[PDB]
Amino acid sequence: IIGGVESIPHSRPYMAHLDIVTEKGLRVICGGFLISRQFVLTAAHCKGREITVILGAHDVRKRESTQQKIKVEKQIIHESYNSVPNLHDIMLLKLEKKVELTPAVNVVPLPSPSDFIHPGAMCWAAGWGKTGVRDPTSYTLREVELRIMDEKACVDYRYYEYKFQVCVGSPTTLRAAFMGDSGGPLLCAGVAHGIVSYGHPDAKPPAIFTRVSTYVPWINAVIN
Amino acid sequence: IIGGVESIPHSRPYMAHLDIVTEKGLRVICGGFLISRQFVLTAAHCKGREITVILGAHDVRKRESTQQKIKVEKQIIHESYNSVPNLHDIMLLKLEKKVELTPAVNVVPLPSPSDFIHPGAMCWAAGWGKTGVRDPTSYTLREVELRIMDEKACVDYRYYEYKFQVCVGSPTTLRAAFMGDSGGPLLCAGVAHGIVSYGHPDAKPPAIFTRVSTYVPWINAVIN
Repeated sequence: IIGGVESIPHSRPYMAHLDIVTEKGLRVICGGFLISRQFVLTAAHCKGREITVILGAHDVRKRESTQQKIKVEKQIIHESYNSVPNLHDIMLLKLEKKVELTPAVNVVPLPSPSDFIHPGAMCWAAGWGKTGVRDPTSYTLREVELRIMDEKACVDYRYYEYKFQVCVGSPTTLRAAFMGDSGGPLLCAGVAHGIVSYGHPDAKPPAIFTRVSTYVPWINAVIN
Repeated sequence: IIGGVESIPHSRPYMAHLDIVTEKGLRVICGGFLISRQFVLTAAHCKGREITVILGAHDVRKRESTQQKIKVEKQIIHESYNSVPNLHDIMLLKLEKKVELTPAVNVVPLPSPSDFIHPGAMCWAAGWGKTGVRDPTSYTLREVELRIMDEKACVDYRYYEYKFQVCVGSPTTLRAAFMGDSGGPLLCAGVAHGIVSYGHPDAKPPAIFTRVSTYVPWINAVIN
């Protein structure tokens, strides 16, 4: 997270820190969010060989008595995730067990498929990702308040796809999600409306977030 | 380390685990070895923006009683280290503090400048690097027994420069130091004869270690 603040420990109890081993045996991180006692949402680009999910954390370098460390049974990738347009960057993780729902480890609400988030809202993104374009990932959870943009802010001024994707972040501040933040939530009035997906190599706003609203029907179909 | 075993915990008190922030804000590892209370030996390729040395470790993901975490003040890379021949791949770390010498944290002898290692000596290499070509780095120290080769084994069968470099490992075994083991000791007869420098991308033996003997007169002029 670029430009933001240290979170209050345990105040975002849905937050999932992902330890991923990639196919070529690289340890990589991603974020994610707990939406049921068994399912973590994250970004399909956070695919690996093996994933361990750490829940209940603040500082993942420390062996905090709230933490719950579970392995992933399944990685369920959106069946239309192309890996060039970056489109449909959403994945469900099935956990090996159910979590114990506790004050420090609990679920986040998802929208209704009718809920769309407007341009001009100010939302919160959180993660253990890089705090700079050349600064390393964070061992403690960080947070940043970001503004939902118009489609014009990412289209004719870049890239996109609006039904599926949110355009987030005003080029008037270096506030961003970055590397290692991926698959983290975007919260808007406490609801998971976005997933950190991608942006500019230089972290310059705006960035692209998957639009949770759209995929709620996919999410329910797989989970149920 | 590929094809080795866990070490017995704390049994190699010279061993340093290096935690490196690269100039692009990436966290990498290397190995290294304690030669005096203020200086650690390692590879020149293990250069970074910022180096944290952990002594007294076995499992670097636990906060073990024996550990001393110290920052590096200076990185002194050999004055003729090029970055194509990969020659002169040796670096001194000047520590911020002097270390406290304990049962778990103490120094390894250096050869005398007249002490060459022969072809056919049996030596030990230790590290926290990858345990296979596609397998992740190791959280606990591993070690492997390696066989010092004749020049022929790395020249007409590949690469080399004999005065400054050792060929290590028979093509009879897949035993190897790999990614993350860089900058670790090659122990022959009590004494640190080698530093893990480089090899083949398949990690197929033989590999190349810096010949410590040759660099002693440099080491003493820098430290002393």
